[PDB]
Amino acid sequence: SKGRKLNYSVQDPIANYEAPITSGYKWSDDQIDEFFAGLLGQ
Amino acid sequence: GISRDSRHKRSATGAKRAQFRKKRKFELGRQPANTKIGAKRIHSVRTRGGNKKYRALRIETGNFSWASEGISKKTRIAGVVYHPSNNELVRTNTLTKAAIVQIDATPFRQWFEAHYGQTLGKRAASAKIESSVESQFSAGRLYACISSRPGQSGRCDGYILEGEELAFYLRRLTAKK
Amino acid sequence: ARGPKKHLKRLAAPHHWLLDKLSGCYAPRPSAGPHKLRESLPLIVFLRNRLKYALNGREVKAILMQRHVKVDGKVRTDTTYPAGFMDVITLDATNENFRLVYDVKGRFAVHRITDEEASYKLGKVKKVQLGKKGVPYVVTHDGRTIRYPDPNIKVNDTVKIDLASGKITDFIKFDAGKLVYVTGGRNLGRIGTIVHKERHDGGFDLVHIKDSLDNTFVTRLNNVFVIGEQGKPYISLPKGKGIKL
Amino acid sequence: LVTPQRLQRKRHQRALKVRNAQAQREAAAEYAQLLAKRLSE
Amino acid sequence: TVQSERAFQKQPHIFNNPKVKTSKRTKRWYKNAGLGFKTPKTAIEGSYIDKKCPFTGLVSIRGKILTGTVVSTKMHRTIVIRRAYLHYIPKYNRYEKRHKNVPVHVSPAFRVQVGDIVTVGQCRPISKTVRFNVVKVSAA
Amino acid sequence: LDDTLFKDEITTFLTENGSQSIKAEDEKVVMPYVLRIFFGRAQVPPTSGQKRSRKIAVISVLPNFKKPYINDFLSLASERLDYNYFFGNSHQINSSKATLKTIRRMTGFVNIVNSTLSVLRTNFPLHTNSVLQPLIYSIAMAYYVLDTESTEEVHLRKMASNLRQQGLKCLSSVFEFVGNTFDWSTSMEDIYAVVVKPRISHFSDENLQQPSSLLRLFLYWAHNPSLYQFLYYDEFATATALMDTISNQHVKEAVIGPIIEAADSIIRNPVNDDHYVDLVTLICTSCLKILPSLYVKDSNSISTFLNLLVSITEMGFIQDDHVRSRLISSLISILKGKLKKLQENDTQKILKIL
Amino acid sequence: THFEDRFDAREHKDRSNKSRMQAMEEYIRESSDQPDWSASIGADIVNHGRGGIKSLRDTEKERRVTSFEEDNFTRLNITNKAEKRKQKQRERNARMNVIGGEDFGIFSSKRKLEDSTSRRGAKKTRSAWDRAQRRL
RNA sequence: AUACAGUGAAACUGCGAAUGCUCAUUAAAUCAGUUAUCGUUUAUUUGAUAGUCAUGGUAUAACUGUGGUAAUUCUAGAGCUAAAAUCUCGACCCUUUGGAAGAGAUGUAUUUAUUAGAUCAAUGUCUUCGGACUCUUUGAUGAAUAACUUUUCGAAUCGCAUGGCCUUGUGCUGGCGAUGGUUCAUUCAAAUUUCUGCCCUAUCAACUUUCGAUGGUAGGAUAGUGGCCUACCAUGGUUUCAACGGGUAACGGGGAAUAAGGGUUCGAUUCCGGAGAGGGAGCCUGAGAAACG
Repeated sequence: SKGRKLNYSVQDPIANYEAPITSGYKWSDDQIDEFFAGLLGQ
Repeated sequence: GISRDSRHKRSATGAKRAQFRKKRKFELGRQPANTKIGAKRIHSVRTRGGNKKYRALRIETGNFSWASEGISKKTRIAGVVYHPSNNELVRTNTLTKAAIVQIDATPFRQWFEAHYGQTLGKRAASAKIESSVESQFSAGRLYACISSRPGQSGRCDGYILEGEELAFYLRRLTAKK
Repeated sequence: ARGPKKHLKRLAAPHHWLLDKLSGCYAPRPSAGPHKLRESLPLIVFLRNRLKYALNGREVKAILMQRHVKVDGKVRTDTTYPAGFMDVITLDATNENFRLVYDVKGRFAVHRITDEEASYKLGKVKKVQLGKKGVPYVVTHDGRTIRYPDPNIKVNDTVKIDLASGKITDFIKFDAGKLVYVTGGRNLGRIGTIVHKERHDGGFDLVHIKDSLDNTFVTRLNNVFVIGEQGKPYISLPKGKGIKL
Repeated sequence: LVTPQRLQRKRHQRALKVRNAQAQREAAAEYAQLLAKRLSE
Repeated sequence: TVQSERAFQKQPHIFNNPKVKTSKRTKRWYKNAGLGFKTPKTAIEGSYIDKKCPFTGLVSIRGKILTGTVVSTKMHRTIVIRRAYLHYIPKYNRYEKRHKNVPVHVSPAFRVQVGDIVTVGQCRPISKTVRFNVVKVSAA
Repeated sequence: LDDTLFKDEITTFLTENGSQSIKAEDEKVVMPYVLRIFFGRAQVPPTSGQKRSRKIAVISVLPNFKKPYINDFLSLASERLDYNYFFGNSHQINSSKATLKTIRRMTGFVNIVNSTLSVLRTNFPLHTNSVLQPLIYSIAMAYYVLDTESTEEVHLRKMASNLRQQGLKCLSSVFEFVGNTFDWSTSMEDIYAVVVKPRISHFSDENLQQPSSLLRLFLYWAHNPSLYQFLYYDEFATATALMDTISNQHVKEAVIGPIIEAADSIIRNPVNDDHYVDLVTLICTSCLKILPSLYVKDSNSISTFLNLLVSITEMGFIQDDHVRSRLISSLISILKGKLKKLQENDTQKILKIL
Repeated sequence: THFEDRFDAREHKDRSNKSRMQAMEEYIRESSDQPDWSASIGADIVNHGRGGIKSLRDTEKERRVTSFEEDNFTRLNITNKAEKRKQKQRERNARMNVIGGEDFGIFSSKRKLEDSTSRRGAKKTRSAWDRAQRRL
C-alpha cells in the first residue's frame, strides 16, 4: 500500500549508517540465559 | 519545503514525467496545526498579499448554537469523543472540523430554566424538548459537532446535535463500544 | 518573470494607434487606469503623434502640468493617462472638444466636438448590483460606479451621463432593432441596425447586424455598444457611416 | 500647541463630514421619490 | 443504505426543524442549471447525497458542453466515455479515427449503461482527472 | 480588573462548578467587590464594538450567582438611586432636583434593569423596596418634566421622554416576567395612582398606529385573573380609553387583536368578586363597538375573534333583545363577508353560533 | 459553438507594396497616361556622380521620408546597426543593378508575374456560368 | 519675527530597490491558440463609499562628554527632545412655500448558526351601458436574529477663505486646494484550467499501484479547487486507433516575427525551456521573491 504493507527490502542510505557496533554486553550471556529461564516464569 | 503542486503525481498515462522548475512560493503548503485543547494560544501567519490567517493551537472555549430555537453562546469545551477521520485523532483529542465533542451543559441549562422556568429532566409545548436532550441535560455533558476549520479560522464553532444526527452518532458510538 | 513588465518595444504597440516603427526603441506604456490597456490611447500619443500639438515628451509633460488638458471633465497630470474609446478630451486654450470613436479600419479617430455635445458621455452599462445597505450601484465599462440608477437599467445597457456633475440622465435598453456600435471582434467598424441575437449559455450570444449596404454579419455580444434607433444617433458621428470604400 | 489654524481645520473637516453625509441623505431621498414615481407608473 | 459511510452524509447548510412536523423528512435543496437543461424529478425526490451531483451538490456548470459514448461503468459514481472522432492528416490529406477515453462523474439519479449518448458539461475541477459532469442521458 | 483579560479570566474562574471556583463563606465575603467592579463596567458606555461586546459579556455573566447576591446588586443600584422624598410623602418631592445628571443616572439605571430582566426573564426576583419605588419614582419625575417643562429644553425633554419610555417598557416587561412570584398587593395603590395619573387622559389618540408598553401592560392586566384587582381598583377608565381606541378606526391590528383577546379572557374567566357586573357591562359595550369591526376595521385575527365570539355566544351571559339584535347584525355581517380562507370546523362553530 | 472574434490586425494591414510587380506597373503607367512628376537633372544625380543617378524606387523612398518630416516634423539619426545594414545593402545593389538610373535586377530576380495575375487570381472564375457572367 | 516660517547637512518615516551573467535539453512536456475562474489574489490606477479632545502619553537618532581594542561600517556605560441629530405615524390649520403638537426607531470589521434575496388600473370580459370581474388581455408588484473576537474602525495630518453676527469674545460660523483610512468596483498583474494543434521508430507490448496507480468519503493544507496530503475505503486506469519505450544533431521550432517594394525561399525581430550566482540544508520581508550581492 502506501506504507502499511511491509516492503522487506534493503535500504541504501541506512545501509552502513550505524553498521557495525561492537558487542558491548556487560554480561557473558550464559547465566543471563539461565536467569531469564529462572525469571518470574519459574 | 512543503508544497501542494501536481508536479510529482503520476500522469494519467501512468508514467513519471520530467522535473520542471524549483518549487515556487505561491504553490506552498504550510505546516499543519494539530490544535490541542488547553490555554488558548493564537499564532498569526502572513499569507499572500497582506492577508492574516490565524492558527490557535489550543482552546477551551468555543461558540455553539442551537437552531432548535436559535441561540448561540460561548462555552467551555470538555473533550473529544468522536471524529470520522482518525481513531488516533479522536484518541489524543486534537479537535478538527466535523469533530464530535463533549461540551458543558451549565450555561445552556441556566438559560433554559431562566427562560422557561421548568427544571430540566426530573411555553409548555416548546418546553417539551427532546428526551435524550434532557437526559444529557441531567448528565451535564452535551454532544456537539465542531463544524469549523480551526487551523484556518483560529476559531472553534459547534452546534449541539439533533435527532437523526445524534441518532447516527450514538449508533456509531454504540457500534464502536 | 518576477512580476509585471515595464518596457515595451515599438513593434509591439497596438495597431489602433497607427504609429511609425522607428521613432524610438521603446513605446509609451499606458498607465494602468480607467480603461483596459489593450484598447486605450495614452495622451502622449494623442498630443505627440496624432494631433501634433506637441512633438517631444518633455514638452508634452510641460503642457500636461501646465494643467490645460481636461479629460472627462477633470484635469489630468499624467504623461500616459489611458484615454479610451468613445471618450472626451477637451482643451480650453483652443476652446475645442474631441469625442474619440473607432473607425472602420480598426483605428481610433478624433471627432471635433462642440461644447454642449461634449457636456455628456455615454457608457455601456456592464452590470448593476445590490451593494451594502441594500442600495443599488451600476457599473459601466469604464470603472463608473453610480449609486441609485434606474431599475429599468439591466445588464448590457447604455446610459448617457452628464459630465458636469457625473450624473446619469438617459438610458437605452438593448432590444432588437437598435443602432449598434460594433467595437470588437472580426467586424469592428461596420455600423448599422442589428438583426437579432442567438443565445448560447455556457457560450456566447451572437448578434446579427445589417449595415447600410443591407449586409448582415455576426459579432459577439461583448463587442456591442448601443447608440439608439435607426436614423437617430446620440452622437455626432463623422462622414462615412462606418463604410469602407 | 493648540492653534486657531488647527481649530478651523477641525471645524472644516467636521463640516465636510456632516455636509456630505447630508448629501448622501439627500441622494437617498431623491432616489426614493424617483422609485416611488416609477412604481406608481 | 444511504448513510453507510463514516460521517453523517448530509447536504450542508440545510436545516430541518424536528419541532414543526413535515411530510418529507428533510426539505432537500436543489437549484436549476439553466443553460437549456431541465432538472430531473429523480433528483428532486432523490435521497442520495452527492456533493458532486450537478443538481443537488454545490457545483456549478458554466462553460463547455460536450457529449460522448460510455465504454466502462465499473467505478463508484463515475464512468469513462470513449469518443472516436475524425482526425485530419493533411500530409496525406487522409482522415482517420481517434478516440479520447475521457472520464466523467455521474449522478446516481441517472442510470447509465454501455451504449449511451451522454451529454456532459464541464465544471470547476472535480478530481484529479475529471472536469466533466453528466447532465443528459440517451441510452440504447 | 484588566480589560484584555477580563472576559477570558471571568470564564476561567468565575464560571460556576468548573475550574477554580470560590468557597461559600469567602464568596459571601467578596460579593461587594464583584458588585462594585461590575457596576463600573456597566457604567462604561457601549460606544464601540468592543464596549458593546463587553457590556453583553457583563450582563451575561451576572445572573449566575444567587438570588440574595443579585438582590444586593440591585440594592446597590437603588442606593446609587433613592426614593426618600417621594416615599416619605405620598407623591410629592420637596427638593425639585430633576437635573440632567439625575435623569442620566435614572436612564443608566433603567438600562441596567432592562438588561437584567432580559437576561433573567423567567427567573429573576422582585424585591419590594428595590424595584417598585425607583421605577415609579423615575416615571413620576419623567412626567413631571414632561408637564412642567416646555420645549425650550430639548435636551431635558428628549431624554426625559426616553426615560419615560424605558421605565414604562421595563415595568410592562417585569409584569410579564414575574407574573405571580410574589404577593403583588403591597403597592397596588401607589402604582395605580401613578398609572392613572399621566396618560389615561389622552390614551385614545396617543397610541393607535403602534402598540406600546402601557397598552400591552393593560393586555397583561386584563388577561391575568389576579390583575382583575387592577381592573376593580379602576373604575375602568383605562377600559374606557380601550373602548375609545377600539372605536377609532386608526388603530393597528397588532393593537386590536390582544385587546379583544384579553376582553374574552375577562369573558371566559369567572371570578366571584364585585364589579363583575361592571365587567359584563363593559363586555356589552365591547360588543356594541365590535359591531362595526372585523370587515371595515387579518385571517388569524378574524379566526381569533371568531373563537372569542364563539365563547361569548356559547355561555351567552348577554341575552337582551338589544345585544341579540347586535348579535344577529354581527352574524349577517360575518356571513356576508368572505370566509373562503376559513376551514370546515371553524365554519361549524359559526354555524353553532347561528 | 466556438471561435475567436479578434481584431485581424494582419488583415486590416496592407500588402499592396508587397504584391507590386513593377514591370507591369510600368506598363499600366504607360496606358493610364497621366503625366509623371519627374524631377530635374540636379535633383537626380547623387554624389558628384560617385554613385548612379538614383532608382525610381529611391526617389519614392526619399519623397516619403521627406513626408515624414513634412507632417511628423522630426528626422533620423546615426543609429548604428540598422542604418549601416540598410545603407550597405542599398549601395551594393546600386553598384550591382542600377545603370544610369534604371535597374535590371528586376529581370535577374525570380518572382513571377503569374503569381500575381493567376487567370483572375483571387475570387477566380472556375465555373462556366461564372464565365458567362464575366463575359456579359 | 521675542515660536518658527529662507536655506540646510546628520537622522525618523513613506516607497522603490521583484524591469545581472554563466551552465543543463524536454516531443500534450513546452509553445502557440482557445476557454473557465457561481472557484481565487492584488501594492498601484481611476470610480464610488463610513452621524452609530482650545488636543492624552511617549522616545530616539543626532549632539555633549567619557572610554575600550591591533580592529571593522567594532564597541561600553553617562547626559540629553458623554453627546447627537435623523427616519415611522399623526393633532391641528391654511390654503399657501404647507407647518406640524405628540406617538416610535438609529454602525461597520471578525466567526458561526438561523433567517432574506400572490395580485392590481380598463382600455379587457360581461354589460341592464350605470357598472361587476381581474375569469379571458392591454399593463403593473414582489417572488435580519442569536451570539463569537487581542479590535478594525467612524483622521489628535498639510494649502488658502474674512466674511457674517454681537455675546466684540479676537466668540460663533463657514467656503476653495493636499496626505490617509472602510469597503466594493475597475486597472496592472498573477495563479491554476477547458479544448486545439509538433518528429523518427513495434529492431519498443506492455504500463501504472514499488510518493495514490483510478475513484469515492472525511479532514488538514493552500489566497483557491483538486489524492495536493492523511485517514477510511473501493480495485483500478492506458494500449495496437501502437499506449509505452527508444533515438531526435530538441543551438530546436513557433506565418512568433517584420517580411524578401522582384535573393528562387532569403533577410531582420521575438519565445527558446529550465537551473545556478562556493556546495547540500533551514529561515526571514514585501502586493508580487522560495530575493540567493
